[PDB]
Amino acid sequence: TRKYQHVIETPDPGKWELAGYEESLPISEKSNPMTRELDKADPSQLVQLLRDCDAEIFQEEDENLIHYHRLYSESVLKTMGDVAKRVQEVLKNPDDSLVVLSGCGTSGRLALLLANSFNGLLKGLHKTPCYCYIMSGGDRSIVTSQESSEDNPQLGAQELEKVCEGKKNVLFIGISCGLSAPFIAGQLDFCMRHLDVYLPVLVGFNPVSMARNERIEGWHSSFRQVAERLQTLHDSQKGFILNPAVGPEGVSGSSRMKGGSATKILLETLLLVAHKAEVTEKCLLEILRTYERAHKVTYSQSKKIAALMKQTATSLQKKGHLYILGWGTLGLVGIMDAVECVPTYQADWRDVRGFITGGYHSIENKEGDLSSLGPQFSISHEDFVKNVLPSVSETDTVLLIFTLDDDLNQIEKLVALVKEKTSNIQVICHATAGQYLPNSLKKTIPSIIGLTWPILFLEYEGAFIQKFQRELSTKWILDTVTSGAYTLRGKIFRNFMVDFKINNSKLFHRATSVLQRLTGQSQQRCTEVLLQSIYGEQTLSEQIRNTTIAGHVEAAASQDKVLPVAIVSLLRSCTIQDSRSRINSSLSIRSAIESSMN
Amino acid sequence: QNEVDQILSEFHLQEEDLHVLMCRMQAEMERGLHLETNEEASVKMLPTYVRSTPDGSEVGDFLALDLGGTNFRVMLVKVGEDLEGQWKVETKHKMYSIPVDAMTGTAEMLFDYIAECISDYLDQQNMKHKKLPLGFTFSFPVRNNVVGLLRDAIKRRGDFEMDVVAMVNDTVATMISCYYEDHHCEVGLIVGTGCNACYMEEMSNVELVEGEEGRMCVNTEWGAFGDTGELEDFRLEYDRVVDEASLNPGQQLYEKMIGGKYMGELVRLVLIKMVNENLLFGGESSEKLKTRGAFETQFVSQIEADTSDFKQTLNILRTLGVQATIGDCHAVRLACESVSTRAAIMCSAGLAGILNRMRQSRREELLRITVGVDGSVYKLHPSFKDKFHATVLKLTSGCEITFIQSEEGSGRGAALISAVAYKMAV
Ligand SMILES: O=C(CO)[C@@H](O)[C@H](O)[C@H](O)COP(=O)(O)O
Ligand code: NA
Repeated sequence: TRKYQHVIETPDPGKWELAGYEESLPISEKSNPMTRELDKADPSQLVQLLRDCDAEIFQEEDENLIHYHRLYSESVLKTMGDVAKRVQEVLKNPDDSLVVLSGCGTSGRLALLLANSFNGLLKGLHKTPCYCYIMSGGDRSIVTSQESSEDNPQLGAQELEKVCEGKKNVLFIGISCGLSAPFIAGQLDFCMRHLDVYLPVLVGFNPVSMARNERIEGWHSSFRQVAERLQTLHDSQKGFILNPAVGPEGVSGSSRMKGGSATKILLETLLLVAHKAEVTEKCLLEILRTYERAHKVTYSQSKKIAALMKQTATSLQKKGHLYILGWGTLGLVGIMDAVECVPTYQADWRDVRGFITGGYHSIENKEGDLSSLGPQFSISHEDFVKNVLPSVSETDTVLLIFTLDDDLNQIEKLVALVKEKTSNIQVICHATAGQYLPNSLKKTIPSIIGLTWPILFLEYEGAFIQKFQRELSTKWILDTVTSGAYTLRGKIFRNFMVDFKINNSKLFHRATSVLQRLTGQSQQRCTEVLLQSIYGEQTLSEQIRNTTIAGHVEAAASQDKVLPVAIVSLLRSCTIQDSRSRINSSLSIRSAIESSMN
Repeated sequence: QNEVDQILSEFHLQEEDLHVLMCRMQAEMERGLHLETNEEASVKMLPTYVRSTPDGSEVGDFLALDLGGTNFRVMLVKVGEDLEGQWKVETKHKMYSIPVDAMTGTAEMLFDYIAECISDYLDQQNMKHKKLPLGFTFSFPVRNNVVGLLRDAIKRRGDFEMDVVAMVNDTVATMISCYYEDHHCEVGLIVGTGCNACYMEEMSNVELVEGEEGRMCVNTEWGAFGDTGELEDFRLEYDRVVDEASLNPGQQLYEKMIGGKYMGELVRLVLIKMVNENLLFGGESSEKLKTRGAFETQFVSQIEADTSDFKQTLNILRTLGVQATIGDCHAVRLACESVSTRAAIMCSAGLAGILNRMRQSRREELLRITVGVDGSVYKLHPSFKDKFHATVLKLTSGCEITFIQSEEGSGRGAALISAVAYKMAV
């Protein structure tokens, strides 16, 4: 915190900044050394750990040590300024120009969030929309996790072409935490083959030399090769790579946390500067400081966050559910944390659900209403009252996220309905200094996570920075609450996931990586025992031994305890069937590994 | 004789007691300024739009709004330097005609048109997002509220933003008004029916405003001082009876001791106390005097300004339905004297705590600062002002304080600000 002026104390570096620390894995896949024993931490300790991981986002680099480029680096800040100047040219010509944000999973949902946010920013100035979003799914992935739709470079390039039809100037921002998603890779490739109208921008948090160098099946290049192509265009100002190192996740792989948070911080700050200059280093630091302010305010309520975590944990224990009701854009942020509970922690979609005021009309998704697609797609407050409410019990936990500028009346009446069914009501309330919570809600609510935001004298843009602060704050809380609850449930071995359904190529390679670090055997043998567990057969044939990874995923998608079985079978020498029976006889998946560990 | 001296001695406070009072005030100020504990603090220390920031804003910058019949006047006040670099204030305005539909229509469409006129003139002067201090003056035809309705109107549009603290109060308006004439004025104070204070705090000290450079007027709302129990060893039994009998049991404790609202009520309770002890009126009072609110605050002011023959004193007590003796009138005056004196010294301690804070925060061994003042009990009440002035000067050692009253005959709030600003411009 010596170079620039900061308003939050970040942890000192930083074993992950050394090249010798887990060199096999890229930064985004490495294990965070601060959380080496996260599996055995009480609620308040979990809050502290994750609050420190999120603090690593705002760390600045030491130039003399020659390590990774951080958020506060000359090159990173300069890149943000260059892309911002490109965004301006798009905004100068709203007729034929278009800014496109694209990503997979969380990155995709964030792309939607920021697209609508800056569309509403332009709408406030009576301007025409210039932002579009593209996500793997597509819009069906706003409510459900479709991890399998990530490995298709062709379908990515096509959808990008379909959107920018008729546009003369396109600024594309592909998001991969990450640098692994073939979907984004294909889009960047398509952009570089049409540089007359497309300007490619890659957003990630791994060095270009750490991207996946494995040939994308059914395609010509790897991610690293496509990235290195963009890097040559980068030096010539033809394209741009925005990849500041942010550090490993609290639980490794979960890019929905630091990766998601940094992506939101990075792009919003970048785009805000564009609309403001409609570019100095002074500008960026003013905006980034507000995000640091957002971090401090959020974790000043660590006591309250810890309570909400344990409350959700007790609910999950009693076979209960967490229902997140959000007002405005905070409702969408509520959904983003609910949708990632299914793939990350192997949870039923009924376990954690999110709702928004009001419905898809507020989400502003391009495919309109999706409520007809099934029960889980009913995601408004009206849908919650109609369907969900008359079935919740005492073991359920209902969370409410709103501001002090929302309809405090309809919120007050809603508490009365929920109290009729359950006592576990938690409230995340935002407020601008200095408006105060009425005694009505204050005496009706048990414990409330209240957040007060300082006045912003930042011209027209101040109001949106306020919204971004509230959105990011809510995310961090929901990130910590959901992840912390399932941590208390025993879904984490140390600081990485062991049991997860291999739904894409990245998860397959991750499963291989987990095998490599628990055992001492090579990648050759790790891929073997993994395949042995997927197909069940002890001796792999030839029709499956020459089958592509995409085929293995389609076969492992319907298998449970895939990786845990493969781990035990390699850890102690035994048949896959013996490894499978040893797990069923153990009290937990974690215990089956620890017993086989020695 | 000594019995009435023992009853009225509960209001007495020594110089040492005034010291803890002002130090406990300073603690509540610091607690309210911090973002962490602002929620539970009794003194909110609310930030305003009145600021001297490097973004161009200066103290005295104001947007005055005045509705009258079907006419709406927006006034832009901007202060700064000229070519010579000397102090200068400018004034601009524009008239508007309220539609007949908007006048008869609900309050929503009224403020919708109001916000429309504001947006239109701010764009014309290119200061739509400068966040200027706001003030309203109403005068409709004869056949949280105002700021809330205007906020909702701006929200319905959505082309700019306003905060709940945008509108200044009468206390802040006093500071600005006196600042226009004496630029050393950085403290506003009103001691009328209610009591409030505002002062220029360093931006770095205000955690409720994301800024580190410049100064900003902080609306203390210090009337709620003691709401968290830090004033319980200063409040007498009469104060507690007054509190519980009010419309807000437990709120605005400090204001109920130094404010003029319950000044007459405190004197009345003391009078009844003496009557029950056979020290006044023969031991019996009229049914009127035993009713809450019968002893008006203006009575207290008049008795304290009456001759030795008790002409006005006897006249008032006659109306209350009691034939008082000369000894009775003497006892009543001492009771009025006792209550008003406590109000003066405690209000002095509060202001001294602010002044001492500014002195300590500005690293000056001699703080040259003017205090703008207003209010019925400061202006009209005789002995109050002198006792007030003497007590601050006694407690503000290290400061050279100048006091100036608001310009009489111009009104309050925006009307006061607009009038003084126009006078300095011409
Ligand atoms: O949220 C998660 C994992 O918690 C995934 O849905 C990511 O959104 C996806 O992996 C994005 O891919 P990358 O950004 O890592 O390339
Ligand atoms: Na400040």
